[PDB]
Order: sequence, then structure tokens, then C-alpha cells
Amino acid sequence: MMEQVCDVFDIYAICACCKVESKNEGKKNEVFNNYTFRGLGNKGVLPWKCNSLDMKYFCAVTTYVNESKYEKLKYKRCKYLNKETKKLQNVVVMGRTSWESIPKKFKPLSNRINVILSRTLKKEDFDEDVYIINKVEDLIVLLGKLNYYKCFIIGGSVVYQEFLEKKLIKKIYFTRINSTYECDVFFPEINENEYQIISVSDVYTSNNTTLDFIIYKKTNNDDEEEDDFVYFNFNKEKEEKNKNSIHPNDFQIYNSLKYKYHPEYQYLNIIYDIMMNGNKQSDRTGVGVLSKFGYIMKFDLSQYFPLLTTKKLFLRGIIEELLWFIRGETNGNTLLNKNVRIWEANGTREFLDNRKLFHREVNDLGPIYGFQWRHFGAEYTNMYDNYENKGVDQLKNIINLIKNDPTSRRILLCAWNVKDLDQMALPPCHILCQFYVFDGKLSCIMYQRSCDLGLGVPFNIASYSIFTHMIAQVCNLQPAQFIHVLGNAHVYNNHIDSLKIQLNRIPYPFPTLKLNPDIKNIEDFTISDFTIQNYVHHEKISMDMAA
Amino acid sequence: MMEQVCDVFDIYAICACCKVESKNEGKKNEVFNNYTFRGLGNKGVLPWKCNSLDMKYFCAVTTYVNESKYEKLKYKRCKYLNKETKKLQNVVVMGRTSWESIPKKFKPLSNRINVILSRTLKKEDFDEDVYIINKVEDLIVLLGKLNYYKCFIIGGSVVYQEFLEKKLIKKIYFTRINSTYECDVFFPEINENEYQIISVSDVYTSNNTTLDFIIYKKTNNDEEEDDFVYFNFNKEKEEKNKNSIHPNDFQIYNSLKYKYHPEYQYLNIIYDIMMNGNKQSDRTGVGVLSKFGYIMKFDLSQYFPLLTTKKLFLRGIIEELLWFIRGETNGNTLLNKNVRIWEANGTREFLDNRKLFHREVNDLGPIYGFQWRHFGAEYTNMYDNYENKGVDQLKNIINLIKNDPTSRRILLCAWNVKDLDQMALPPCHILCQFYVFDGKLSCIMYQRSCDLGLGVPFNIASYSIFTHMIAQVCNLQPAQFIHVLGNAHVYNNHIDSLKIQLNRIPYPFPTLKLNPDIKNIEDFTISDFTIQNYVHHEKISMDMAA
Ligand SMILES: NC(=O)C1=CN([C@@H]2O[C@H](COP(=O)(O)OP(=O)(O)OC[C@H]3O[C@@H](n4cnc5c(N)ncnc54)[C@H](OP(=O)(O)O)[C@@H]3O)[C@@H](O)[C@H]2O)C=CC1
Ligand SMILES: NC(=O)C1=CN([C@@H]2O[C@H](COP(=O)(O)OP(=O)(O)OC[C@H]3O[C@@H](n4cnc5c(N)ncnc54)[C@H](OP(=O)(O)O)[C@@H]3O)[C@@H](O)[C@H]2O)C=CC1
Ligand SMILES: CN(Cc1cnc2nc(N)nc(N)c2n1)c1ccc(C(=O)N[C@@H](CCC(=O)O)C(=O)O)cc1
Ligand SMILES: CN(Cc1cnc2nc(N)nc(N)c2n1)c1ccc(C(=O)N[C@@H](CCC(=O)O)C(=O)O)cc1
Ligand SMILES: CN(Cc1cnc2nc(N)nc(N)c2n1)c1ccc(C(=O)N[C@@H](CCC(=O)O)C(=O)O)cc1
Ligand SMILES: O=c1ccn([C@H]2C[C@H](O)[C@@H](COP(=O)(O)O)O2)c(=O)[nH]1
Ligand SMILES: O=c1ccn([C@H]2C[C@H](O)[C@@H](COP(=O)(O)O)O2)c(=O)[nH]1
Repeated sequence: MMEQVCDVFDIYAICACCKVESKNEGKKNEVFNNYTFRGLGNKGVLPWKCNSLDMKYFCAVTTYVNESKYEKLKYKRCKYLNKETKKLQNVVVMGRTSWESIPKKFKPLSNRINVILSRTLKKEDFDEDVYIINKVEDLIVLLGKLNYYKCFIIGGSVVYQEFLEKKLIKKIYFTRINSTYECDVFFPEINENEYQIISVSDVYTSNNTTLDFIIYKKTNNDDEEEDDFVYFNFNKEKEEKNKNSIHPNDFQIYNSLKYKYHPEYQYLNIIYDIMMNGNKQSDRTGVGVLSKFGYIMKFDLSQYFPLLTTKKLFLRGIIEELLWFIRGETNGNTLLNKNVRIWEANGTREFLDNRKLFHREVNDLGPIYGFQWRHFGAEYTNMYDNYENKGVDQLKNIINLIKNDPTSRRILLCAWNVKDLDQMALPPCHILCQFYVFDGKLSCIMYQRSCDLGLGVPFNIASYSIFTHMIAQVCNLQPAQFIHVLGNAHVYNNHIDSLKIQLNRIPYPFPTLKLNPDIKNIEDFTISDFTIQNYVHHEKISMDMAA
Repeated sequence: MMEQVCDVFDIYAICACCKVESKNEGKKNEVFNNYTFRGLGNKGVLPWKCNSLDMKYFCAVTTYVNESKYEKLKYKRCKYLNKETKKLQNVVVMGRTSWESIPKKFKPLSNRINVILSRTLKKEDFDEDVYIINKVEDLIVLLGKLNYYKCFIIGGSVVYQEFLEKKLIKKIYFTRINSTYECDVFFPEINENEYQIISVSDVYTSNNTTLDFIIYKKTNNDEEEDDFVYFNFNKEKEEKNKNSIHPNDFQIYNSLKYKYHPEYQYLNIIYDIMMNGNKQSDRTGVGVLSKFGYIMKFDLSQYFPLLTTKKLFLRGIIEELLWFIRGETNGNTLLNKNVRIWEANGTREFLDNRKLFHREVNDLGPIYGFQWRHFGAEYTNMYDNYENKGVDQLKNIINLIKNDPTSRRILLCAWNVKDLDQMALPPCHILCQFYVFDGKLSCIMYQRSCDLGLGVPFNIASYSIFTHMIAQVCNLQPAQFIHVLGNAHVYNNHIDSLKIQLNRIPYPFPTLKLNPDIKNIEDFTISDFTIQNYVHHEKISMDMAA
């Protein structure tokens, strides 16, 4: 137990990194990893100018002290140095160039002991209440003589590089700023053997970018109230049924994380839950599943666009499918001719005849979503008919209610037409959307009866999130929450091995969705009115790994 | 440093109490309280004979030690006793009758320091593995001498009586056995202002009764933890309507550490909406606090989730259910049974305000019963014969459960978009979806609009009862009822009444018994339904208005 210097003196690094203009040239087949986030500085300032939320984070972490924990720290440091026996503050250590780019208004940093590394400048060159050191050794000496809680290295690139190479960083509080800026200085490549990610925060939006916060940890290389807890768990299981058939040593990364606050973990945990506690069942398909019943996921669309990052999704298909719904189309050829094959297997001669739809033309999918959204209750004829002002246009009705009766508890769009189910290639998986309006903000609940977690759910989160934006925009509202309720939630046995890979990937900060803001009517959107920005993602996974 | 002997020596009572037969006595509008549960013994044995879960709990609590936590408890007991001096075990103190009540198979109680209070007997009638004592003071002595983790008073009635009388009990680990037996000995009345409940477990079934486990407390008179603070850096100074609702009004709710009783799923949502709800106006000028999207789950295999923090009546809601199953839309059928759930929605004025100018009073239009038995049929009037018109979705979901239990399309849907404008009211209960695994039926009901103070308590009961009915006619056991709330709201006029309700500690849930001979969904009648062992707090008038 030859105690480490960074452990005795609680020396941490905190930084913010953006993505870099591109030294590889263009983004077609873009590879991503931790090192995508490495931009620290440009021309002596920040690459992004201002990030209000990162600065709030920076201030809270570097200012926070827990006075009741100091005693254990003082003792520990005393022993290490061989030693005996008014507001506690953290130390912040910065390079001279970093000190100089802090605005005057903010220097020295409030409620913190400020330490500047310089050779060119000495105490006489500073007016301010700061300690000047001319080498790293002088920090260890200084920390031996101060009362302080923790010590934060706050940059810049030269200072980070020398604290990391000297093995003096216990943890890295790392902000991922999910946008690209011109940068002339970079955080050092973090060695994956020296440091592991132990925590990932929620995703936020600030100054027109998404960001999250992650923590890297240096790799190894009253009392009767806790008794009451134990008592109330007397009737628990020694084992989970498929725990012995899905070995959690296959989830080394997923289980190594302490805080899993990134909203992608809502999806990934449900997979975990189904893998460990799911019911082995047959299904319509013959494939066989693990299943569970009843889950709820919430995504904050004001803060991010929840496109899964732990594998590659493409949105052109599901944006085209959604536009096809809104037009009220049931013609499978329209999608096929845009090279969207979502519905191809469900429109075949064989699939239709197995549904007893012997009088249905190939790719005529019958009165599915689009027909129900624009014409609920009309008699379906064929995919070419003009159902002009036939049946209930519930899409137009919900837009009307959101504009004119926003507190209505009756703003629902329902695809589950009980009369029409046997005429549909497939009864709807997405039963209903309900809308909620508070203070100029639109939330949406979608109830999904049947949830393919490997293949379907990722696309479905994106569809209904995109659809919430479209409806919010034409009603003059801001999008708030997309809330996804899972009925029969299943993992197909043929997805297990690929979902196991996916679960050991750490999510990236989400992207953002921009809509052309001239679109004033739900019918007026086309594919080029939609931009996904700053999609950072792990490699595409084939769910079916057959060959 | 003010320290009492019950805290010094960590002397706990542990007991199991049932309810008591009143051999030709009271029972009118029954008043319940904690003293409802006081049955300890009959003819020197347990009133209920056998309860394997209570015995499993007794064994776990009385057998459990944290050795790591002892140092601090040896320190404390030495300071007190003016002193400072193999494997750690708890003490169990019982009366001689209680000792003799135990079967020889199991005495002496495995891995415990057994102690017996006895005026009659002495060490020579027993052995040296067990200890005898002659009075209560002789235990304070023997505790002072021993290496023991905690000291457990395991009865009987006389032991508990004097141990409480003298105030030597720090905490009471009290099993509530929610059935009635013949009793000849009782636990003593526990005084409110002397002992308070601090924890309430999940409700369970064992040996054909519900039970739960509550904990009474005596009333008075290292670094990864920072990472947690950092992740909360963007949080609020307060919760939105905090100034407005005042959490000091929730002292009992907030004083509890473990709130595992499933009734807390309902009470926690009321607390969530009061603290964090959005102020809105509705179809009227009436105030609500509203939030969007909640799930509750009730284990129908372990209990019937009839709220306990206030009094609920089910005759009306069971009749409404039978009325739905018959396909009826005739509101007069219910009014003639004094079920007035739909009365306000049937009046001339209400139908005229819905634009239903050509609808007969109490002709509720193509609501639930019509959609359940006849989805897609043209509604005419409430008197028409619709036989074999529309989709009988009720019949269909039952055949699906029986023939294709792994179908993901077992769905009963009342939201008929084409018919909404013809209904007195569009359905609040949009759909039921069913799920079958290993001979067990679960049901999700999605509710678009949830009156939490008045509606949701009945709605939990309706759909739990319907789950039992569907399960029984399909030869399945009910598993979970899962309630999804869309627009969840508390009416402002309910807030004072819900504040009272949140401060009441739930009782163990009742059970539902169906007549087991009914194997067709259409053949249930009101006499087929029995709620058993309903223990509840006083009725609450949700709207206090005089
Ligand atoms: N995004 C983020 O988290 C952060 C961004 N930044 C950005 O990074 C840039 C600044 O980084 P960079 O240019 O690397 O400069 P630094 O802030 O790392 O400062 C470098 C200078 O620090 C002094 N110094 C460093 N190490 C020592 C040592 N061991 N002994 C003595 N003096 C030492 C020397 O100053 P001297 O020359 O006077 O001797 C050296 O020239 C700016 O663009 C800034 O905005 C800054 C910090 C954090
Ligand atoms: N449900 C539950 O939680 C429990 C159930 N029970 C039930 O309760 C009944 C037993 O209770 P009960 O009949 O009241 O008997 P107890 O077990 O309380 O025994 C009372 C006897 O203990 C001895 N004793 C009591 N106080 C003293 C004292 N101060 N000093 C010395 N000796 C003392 C005497 O025995 P002696 O005459 O030998 O001197 C006295 O008659 C049974 O029916 C049993 O099944 C029992 C325990 C727990
Ligand atoms: C060294 N430096 C560059 C800089 C910028 N953002 C970062 N963000 C992170 N996460 N970590 C860093 N090390 C970091 N460093 C700084 C540091 C502080 C201030 C500054 O003015 N800080 C005020 C914040 C005032 C405010 O914006 O409210 C403070 O009191 O912390 C500016 C630049
Ligand atoms: C929304 N949707 C409908 C959907 C989803 N999951 C289903 N799952 C099952 N079992 N059956 C369905 N009919 C089904 N349908 C979609 C959306 C996208 C893709 C899709 O594009 N899949 C990728 C899969 C990529 C891969 O895993 O290699 C592809 O390239 O086709 C399929 C179905
Ligand atoms: C004193 N007594 C009556 C009795 C029964 N149930 C209770 N249950 C509770 N919750 N609390 C009590 N005080 C209590 N007391 C007892 C105590 C232990 C055993 C007994 O045989 N227990 C064995 C094992 C019994 C079993 O596993 O079935 C043990 O190891 O604790 C029987 C009666
Ligand atoms: O948008 C969609 C469409 C389908 N499914 C999945 C759920 C089931 O795996 C299958 C539909 O089959 P049934 O549930 O109808 O049997 O497709 C999705 O997850 N999302
Ligand atoms: O079974 C029922 C019927 C009604 N409501 C409540 C919800 C609303 O407060 C009101 C229905 O009116 P709208 O939400 O449709 O306006 O009654 C329930 O909670 N349960």
C-alpha cells in the first residue's frame, strides 16, 4: 500500500473538450472514440467562446467542499508527511496562459486558492491573491503546508500533459462539448489502461450545443437503519432465472459504471432487465423471445434528440415513413421507390395471403397508420383511392386541440382501429399518442403494445421524438418530453449476442434535430426540412449476426 | 450524555398479532386502528397455528448480526456500565409458557443466546447452553456480562406487558396478520405519543392470509459520494409549489424511512403532483395540479390493492363492470340499482352541452359496453338489439388468452375514434392489454385522464377485479395489474383531504374472493364478489365543503 501522491493530496483534473475541425478531411465514414473529444483552446481562448452550463459545472465542482470529510483528509496527509495536530477551500492549479485568458472580473477564481505555474512571471508580476510556482514539485510542497479539501488542475494543455505523464491525476472530470470548433491545443490522448470511465451524466443543451459530463478514474494496475433495510429484504431470491444463462461477467463495462445518468441507459437498462429477469416465450414469428410487461422511458427533447449512440442508426428511412404516415399513404411502393424497405416483407404476396388478404394487391398494406391518422372509420378500398373528407382526420383534430384547447385531456391520436385490424398487413405496434401542453411546451406519450428492443425500439424513439418536434412547431410550442410506454417488451433470442456487445458501449452525448422553421402546417414537411447535427455513435451492429 | 437502558442494551420486541373474534359483540361500521392487530396466543399456541413467512421473518431478524457494527455497541455499553471489558449472536428473551410452546425439534433456537424468565424453574430443569433468570432486572445484569449484538423480546403476552410497562423496549418489530382467529392472550395497546411507526414493508400472502411487517420506534423526551453532488449541480433551490404545499404538513409521510407498502405507489404520485405539479385550468374554471406519464404495478398474487388510507366501497364499481360486460349503454339500468357513477353524464343539460340533442336522457351512446361487445356497429339507441353486430373484442381477447397466450395483440380498446362525438364522454380508460406467462395473467390499463383524489382509487379496484375475472374464466392465476397514467391531476379542492391521507400509514391489503364456479365472463353476478379482511382508515370526503 505504498500510497500514491494524487491519493494523499486528492489531485483531480477537470477539463472541457469539443470536437476538432477535421485533420482527416470530410465526414462520410467517420470513426468515433473518446479521442473525438479533445479540443481545449484556440488562439489563447476557448474554441466555443461561452458555455454557460459547463462554466456552472466547473464552478460547482471546483468550489464544493465537505467540511465533515476534512478530518480524514488532514490525518491521512499528516501520517504521509509524519505530523501531529477559516472556511475550507479547494485549490485550483492553472498554467500562466490559462490564468491570462480568465476575464479580470472573475480573477482570482472566487472561494478557491488559486495556484499559477509560470517561469516567465514571479509573485511580483501579479497584483492578485495567488500562489506562483515555477515547477510541479513546488505544488506537492505547497499542498503539504495548506489546509484545503481537494486540488483541481484546471488546464491548460501543457499543464494537463505534465500532470498525466507524472501519474498525478486521481480522476478526470471531463466535459464532452458535442460540436466542432477551430482548435490549436488538445487534451492528451487518455490511455485506456491508465484510466477508465466510471460515470456519465445526463445530456444537456447550452449555447446551441449538447454536452455531457463524464468521470475517468485511475485504474488499479444511524447503524440500526441499515439493519431495518436488511430485514425488509428477508424474502428475496438467491438467483435471477437467466442470470446463470446470461453471465454478468459478459457486462464488465456496463457493470463497472457507478453513475449511469445518460438517458440512453433507460433503453440499455430495460435490455439488461429483460436479459436477467425476462420470461422465455414463443411468439407469432417462431424466433422465441425473452419478455417482460410494462416499462416507461422519458426523454427531454428541449435538452437533446435521443438517437441511440451505442450503435449506428440512419434516420432517412424513418423520416420518410413518418412523412408517408402524415400524407395518409398505405402504398408500400412509394417507400420502396425511395429505397425504404421497412414494410417490404409485410406487403409480399406470401405475407398478404398468410394474413388471408387474398384480394389485396402486393404492397397494399391496407388501413394502417396513415389511413387511421387521416381517415379513421372510412371503409378502406385500395391504396390508390382518394378518401377525400371520409372518416375522421384525427391528425388535423389534435393540431386544432393543441392550438385552441391546450388543457384538453382528450388530445389522442389512435391507430388501433378494432374494426380494421384484420384488413391491415400488421396491426399497429404504436397504439396511441397522447399530448400534454403546459406553459408553451408540448409533451407526448406513445403507448407501444409490442416492442422489439434490439431493432424496433431505437427507430421508434426517434420517430415519435421527431413527430413531437413537428407537432410542437406547427402549433407554435416548444417540445418538452417524449414519454415511451412499453407493453410487451421483448428481446429476440437472435439479438442476445449483439445486444451484449451494445450494452458494454458507453453512450456519447446525443445529437440535436433542426427543423426548417418556415413550415407552419403538418402536411408541408419534406425530407430536406430535417437536419441531425453532431451525431457521434459507435459502429453499426447487425442484430441478426447470421451469414 | 442522556442515554436510556433500552438504547444502551438495544432491547427490541418482535411479535406477530392477528385480529380478534368478537364472540357475539360489535361489528356495525367497524372502526380500525393499530390496536386492531393484538392477537398473540390461544390455548398456549399461536392463534393462526402456522405462518411460514412470519416464521421466516422471525428467524432472519433474530438470527442477523453485523460484526463490523458491534465495536461501537461494545464501546457504548461499557461507558454506561463503568467497565471496559467466539462468533457474535443476538439474545432471545422468552417467558416459560413461550419456551414450552416451541417444538423440541427447534429449541434451543438455533444460533441465538436463549434466555427464559421463570419464577418456578432454575438452570437444573434445563442446561448451560440456555440461561434462566428470576426477574426482569436479572437480564440487564446478564446483558452487561455477554458478547451479544441485539437483544430480542419474543413474548409471550405477560413478558411483553411488563417489558413495555417498565419502558425497556427501543423498537417493536410487529407482524400484522390480516385475518381473524380465536385468541385468549393479547399484545398491549401501544400509545401513539410514546411509540411511532417508522417503516412499513411490502404486503404478502402466506397460509391464505395477507400480512405485512411494520417497525415502531420509541419517541424521544467515502468520496464517490461527492461525484453524486457534482451530477446534481443543475438542480433547483426548491420544488415548485413547496411554499404553496408546505412539506411540514407531511410530517408522518416524511418521518418514514422505508415505505415499501404498495399503497405508497399511489400516495407517492399524489406527493409528486403536489410538490412538482403544473398549475392549470381544465374543462371548467376548477384548479388542478397536473403531471404527464406514471406507472403503478400491483401484485394481485399477494394482495387486492383496495386503498386503506381511506374507506372505499365496491358495489357500484362491480355493477359498472357487469354492465360493461353485458354490452349495456343504458344508464337507467345503473340508476335503478342506485349506481350513480354516470348520472351527471346522462342529464338533458350534459347531453345538450355535448351537442347530443337527439339523445335520450341516460342514453350514454356507444361507450365501453358497446365497444367491448360491438366495436364498429352503428349505434342507434340504448334499447336496440345489436346481437352479432360489430367486433365482440371481449370474446376475442378471451379466446386469444386461451388459444394464443403469447400473442402480443391481446388488447381491449374503448377509444373508438369514429364514435367519440356520439359518446356522453370519451373513455378515460383507453385500453387493456393482457400478458400471459407460466399460467399467470397480467393486465396493463392505459388511462388518458386520472383524477387522483377521487377517480384513481376506484379505477385501481375496477381493473384489478376485471383482471381476476378474465384470469378465472381462462384458468389462469392473476399476476400484476399495471396502471399507466397519462394526464394525472389533483383537483385543488382535494389538496387538504389528500394531505390528511398522505399522513396515514397503510394497513395490510384485503383479498378478493370470486365464486370459483363462474367460468364464463358473462355469468358473474354481484354475489360472486367478496372483499375479505378490509382494514381501513376513516372515510375522507375528498371535497371538504359544508
Ligand atoms: N477547455 C478547457 O478545459 C481549458 C481550456 N484552456 C485553453 O487552453 C489554452 C491554454 O493552454 P496552453 O497554451 O497549453 O497553456 P497553459 O495554460 O498550459 O500554460 C502554459 C504555461 O504554463 C507555465 N507552466 C506550465 N507548466 C509549468 C511548469 N511545470 N513549471 C513552470 N511553468 C509551467 C508556463 O508559463 P510561462 O510561459 O509564463 O513560464 C507555460 O508557458 C487556451 O486556449 C485556453 O483558453 C485552458 C484551460 C482549460
Ligand atoms: N404471536 C406471537 O408473537 C407470540 C405468541 N406467543 C403465544 O402467547 C402465549 C404465551 O404467552 P403467555 O401465556 O402470556 O406466556 P409468557 O411466555 O409470557 O410466559 C409468562 C411466564 O414467564 C415467567 N415470567 C413472566 N414474567 C416474569 C418475571 N417478571 N419474573 C420471572 N418470571 C417471569 C413466568 O413463568 P413461571 O410460571 O415458570 O415462573 C410466567 O408465568 C402462547 O399462546 C404462545 O403461543 C408467544 C410468544 C410470541
Ligand atoms: C481555465 N479556464 C478555462 C476553462 C473553461 N472552461 C472549463 N470547463 C471545464 N469543465 N474545465 C475547465 N478546466 C475549464 N477551463 C477558465 C476558468 C474559469 C473561468 C471563469 O471565469 N470562471 C468563473 C465562472 C464565472 C461565471 O461564468 O459564472 C468561476 O468563478 O469559476 C474562465 C476560464
Ligand atoms: C420501424 N421498423 C419496423 C419494425 C421494427 N422491428 C420489427 N421487428 C420485428 N420482429 N418485426 C417487424 N415487423 C418489425 N418492424 C423498422 C425500422 C428500421 C428497420 C431497419 O432499417 N433495420 C435495419 C437493421 C440493421 C442491422 O441490424 O443490421 C436494416 O438495415 O434493415 C426495420 C424495421
Ligand atoms: C416464541 N415463539 C412464538 C412466536 C411465533 N412466531 C412469532 N413471529 C413473530 N414475528 N414474532 C414472534 N415473537 C413470534 N413468536 C416461537 C419462536 C420460535 C419458533 C420456532 O420454532 N422457530 C424456529 C424455526 C421455525 C421454522 O422455521 O418453522 C427458529 O429457528 O426460529 C416457534 C415459536
Ligand atoms: O414500429 C415497430 C413495428 C414492429 N415492432 C415489432 C414488435 C414485434 O417484434 C413485431 C410485431 O409483431 P406482433 O407484436 O404484431 O406479433 O415488430 C416494433 O418494435 N416496432
Ligand atoms: O373512471 C374514471 C372517469 C373519470 N375520471 C376523471 C378524469 C377527469 O378528471 C374526468 C374526465 O374528464 P376529461 O378528462 O375527459 O375532461 O374524470 C377518472 O379518473 N376515472
